[PDB]
Amino acid sequence: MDIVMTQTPVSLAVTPGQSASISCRSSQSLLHGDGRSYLYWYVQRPGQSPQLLMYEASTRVSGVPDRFTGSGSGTDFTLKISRVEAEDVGVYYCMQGTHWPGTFGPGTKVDIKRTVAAPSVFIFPPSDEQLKSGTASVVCLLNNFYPREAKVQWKVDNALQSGNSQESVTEQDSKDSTYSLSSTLTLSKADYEKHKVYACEVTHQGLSSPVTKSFNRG
Ligand SMILES: [Cl-]
Ligand SMILES: [K+]
Repeated sequence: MDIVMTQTPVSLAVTPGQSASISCRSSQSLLHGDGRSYLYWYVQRPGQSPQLLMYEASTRVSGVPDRFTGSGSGTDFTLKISRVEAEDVGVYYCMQGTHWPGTFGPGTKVDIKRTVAAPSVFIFPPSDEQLKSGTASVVCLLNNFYPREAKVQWKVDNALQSGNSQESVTEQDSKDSTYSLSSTLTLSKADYEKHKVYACEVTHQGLSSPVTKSFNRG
């Protein structure tokens, strides 16, 4: 009947050394016949493979520091990190393996808190060498911003473009705790020459109004 997995809080910004505490709830009980609650924690990180931290609700994966502690049974489980470091930064997920099929929560963003930083926006036309290949990749860059939440909107001749776009954000910088992001609009050479002005529109909490960076192709 597919157990619904809920997670709270939605987001968590923390001071290096301060403790964190993530909770996870299941729509039905995950207690198994052998007395074990089959629910495991893992953290997602950009450009990395997911790291398993806790399993069987309370048992710690070998190699994970003692800062991590698993708690709960039945329908309520909590993960606690006593001294959050920069390497602990990521989006934390709980997943139940008791009932088929497996199900996981929405996740909780955990990163180091810093002051709000508005992104520096730069747009780049495709190279003449790549257009010689028949492909055009327009790139919009968002540099050193916090928090992660940001929206990139591509516009072609002031018309909204949504297709043929890829987004890629870095990990939280271990030093200044900012993020950097790149969005690439990849078009055919023929489609690329059907428009005059290319622009990306960026929305971020630190900006009063959306910032648009444009260019015109020759
Ligand atoms: Cl498990
Ligand atoms: K910046």
